[PDB]
Amino acid sequence: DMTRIILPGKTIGIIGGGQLGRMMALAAKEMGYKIAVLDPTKNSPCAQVADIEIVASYDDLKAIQHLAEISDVVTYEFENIDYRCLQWLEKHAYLPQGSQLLSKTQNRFTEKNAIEKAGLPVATYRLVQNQEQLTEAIAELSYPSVLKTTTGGYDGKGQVVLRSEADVDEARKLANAAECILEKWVPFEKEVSVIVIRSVSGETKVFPVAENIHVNNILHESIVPARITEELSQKAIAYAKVLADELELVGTLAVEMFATADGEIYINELAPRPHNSGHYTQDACETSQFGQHIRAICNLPLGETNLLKPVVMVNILGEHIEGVLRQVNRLTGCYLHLYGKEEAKAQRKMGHVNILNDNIEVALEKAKSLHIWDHQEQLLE
Amino acid sequence: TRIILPGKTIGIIGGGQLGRMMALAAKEMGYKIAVLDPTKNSPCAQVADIEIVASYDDLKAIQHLAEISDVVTYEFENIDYRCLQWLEKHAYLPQGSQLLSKTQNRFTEKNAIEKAGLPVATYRLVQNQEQLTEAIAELSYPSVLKTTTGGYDGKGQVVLRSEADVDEARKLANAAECILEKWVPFEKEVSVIVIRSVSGETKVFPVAENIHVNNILHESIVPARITEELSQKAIAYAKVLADELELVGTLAVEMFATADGEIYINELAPRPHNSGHYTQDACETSQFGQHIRAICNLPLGETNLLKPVVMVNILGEHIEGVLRQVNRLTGCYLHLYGKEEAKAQRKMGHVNILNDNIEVALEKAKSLHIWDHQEQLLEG
Ligand SMILES: Nc1ncnc2c1ncn2[C@@H]1O[C@H](COP(=O)(O)OP(=O)(O)OP(=O)(O)O)[C@@H](O)[C@H]1O
Ligand SMILES: Nc1ncnc2c1ncn2[C@@H]1O[C@H](COP(=O)(O)OP(=O)(O)O)[C@@H](O)[C@H]1O
Ligand SMILES: [Mg+2]
Ligand SMILES: [Mg+2]
Ligand SMILES: [Mg+2]
Repeated sequence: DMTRIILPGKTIGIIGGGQLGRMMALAAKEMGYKIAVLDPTKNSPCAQVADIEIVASYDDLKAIQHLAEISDVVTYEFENIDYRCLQWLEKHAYLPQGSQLLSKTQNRFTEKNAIEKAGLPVATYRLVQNQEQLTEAIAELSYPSVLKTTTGGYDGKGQVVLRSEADVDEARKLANAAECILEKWVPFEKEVSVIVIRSVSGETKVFPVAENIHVNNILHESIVPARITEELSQKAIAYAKVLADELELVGTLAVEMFATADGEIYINELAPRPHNSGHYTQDACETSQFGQHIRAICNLPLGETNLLKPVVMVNILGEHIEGVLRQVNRLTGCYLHLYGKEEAKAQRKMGHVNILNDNIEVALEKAKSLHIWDHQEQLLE
Repeated sequence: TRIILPGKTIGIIGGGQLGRMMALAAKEMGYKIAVLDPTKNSPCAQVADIEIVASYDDLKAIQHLAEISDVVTYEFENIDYRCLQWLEKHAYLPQGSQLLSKTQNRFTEKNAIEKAGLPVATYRLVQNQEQLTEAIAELSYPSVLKTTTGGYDGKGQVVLRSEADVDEARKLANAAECILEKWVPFEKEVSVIVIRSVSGETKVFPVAENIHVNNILHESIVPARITEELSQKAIAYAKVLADELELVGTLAVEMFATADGEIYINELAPRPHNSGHYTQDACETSQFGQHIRAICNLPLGETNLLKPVVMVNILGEHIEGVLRQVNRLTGCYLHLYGKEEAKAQRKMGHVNILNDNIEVALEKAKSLHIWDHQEQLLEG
């Protein structure tokens, strides 16, 4: 039903109480929605901003029941929720996002198929389930190549880059531990992402293309506008609309891409949720990805996605938090977001800072001059 | 000097929509929130970590808020002297009590404005009938008699157009201490929100043009449709006030702008203000984000207007229309405060209409037909 509207005043239920849910919840609260959250850990980032907290396991098909009960619409922010858990909600509650898109994007192999069905380029890949299949995959794809677990991967965990035969021993260890795909290395010039939003009624908006810098396989910086040709942007944007189409998107889709020196774009992966590379939108766009996500599922008119000022988002990990607090008096032109996580771990995402400036290169220099991310800048040398 | 770091608790006296919007901005930066409000489940309580339900004059509850808070601020302005002194001395209330004291009495306020070197309409204290008589004689017609305290949304005011109005005026002067002000023939009402941090850093937001109907704000238009010179004058005036009054926190400066290019300061609000809600969607930092930074002594954000805007207030009488017209809200950024009970003239929310062209934004508000009542009252 493409006409159903969840009006301000109603309750939005969110599965997963991480920072993405917290930010959804804050954007929803501005519009006067109530918020219920289910998370296995008490006092999660999202519970700190929610009206109702359900502390329970993600597979607990009774707590989930209770979430459905108290909510007028349900969404997820946790991308590794059991797809069969969602299936109950779309059957017996209101989950306009569906379970289909999630199941496709959760598995790298099935994800590759969806992208190829849509007609867009991917790195050439093979499924790997044992050593014989790894051996054949390497023989067919050669070097350089990258082995990735088909499920559960994040921050490059469950990945091995095969530069030469010397890396095969490490690849074999991983291939034994989990189902994987081997895919060709893409010698891209830049990584970019595009966040596309589509409402229950089919209205579609796309955010500006962000140029992403990863360090140790964790997002470090998002740069908007991406320093790429107008031609690449229109292509990146067209690619995202196509994906929203073929996947019948309702809600948010983050599309990560590789841009090669000849202006070709390879789709790296999809996330059916607000994405770290869209955090810049909170301070630099007319609508944030979180505001958009809420409007999409509630079937409100979408907001505009104009870039109102250039921006560099910098991630704040556990290893940075001390530096941030010490350097707080130097954060002029910097828009701090901290997620309320009670325990820092070195590489855990604790917050982000959006650095706004008319000139993108001055924003970049600001990040450097703060010295908070010396570890990242040293690794990028 | 002192800095209140993310992770600490900000305590707010007053749980209405201004407290709620302060709490939402604070949460983005990782602050905890405690609130005191006389009614359970207030707009701010819905976003707060800790809720204390009590009267604003209950010193024990005020003390309990303070003792669990690393910094205390307020949306409710009428805190009495004994509570204010306690807070200033035993809690951390960087805004202090001096500015608040000056802004709570219209005569004290106009005095402080003039002492700061700024223009206001000619005015006289009115404490009895004989002073009203002399004041009417001095200022002539037209003039406006207002109560010095308690006054908000217009009530406790008599416009004196002729001798025929003296009667209702004597009646008001009978009930309350008043001021008589000379009528300012103004073209526009405008306001400027100015921010000054604990350490003295200042930022000033763009001039807004304010349209009141029944003395409740209806619309704020930004940029105000005034000359570059009036605009520049208004901004300079607000800066002088912030400096002279040693502002810490937020100060809304409401002004009258004449066709002749004059500015008179009308009144001050030492808090985020309804005429600054446009900043949530149209500026680089909202008045709420700025307020938090100011009192916590963080570097202030920029106040650049990033897109022209018309803010329209949503009263109890409007909420039905807003919900019915939801699918027509393209380019309109809705804010609703979570108030449990509606009332006809109660502020339930606001909508920020963004557009490269101010007149298109204004036309959008009209075309929605939600505010027909306001538009007709403006017509006549
Ligand atoms: N085929 C490839 N060629 C070149 N670089 C690659 C390739 N695959 C991955 N990378 C690099 O490794 C980074 C992480 O890869 P990927 O996004 O597949 O891992 P992830 O664990 O899924 O990350 P996330 O935290 O976004 O979920 C990429 O952003 C890219 O820089
Ligand atoms: N001196 C004056 N000259 C002309 N108009 C005035 C004057 N004082 C008040 N008004 C009109 O009355 C309205 C309300 O006065 P104000 O002092 O703002 O009361 P309140 O504190 O209730 O808002 C103003 O918006 C303006 O239209
Ligand atoms: Mg995926
Ligand atoms: Mg990735
Ligand atoms: Mg007024």
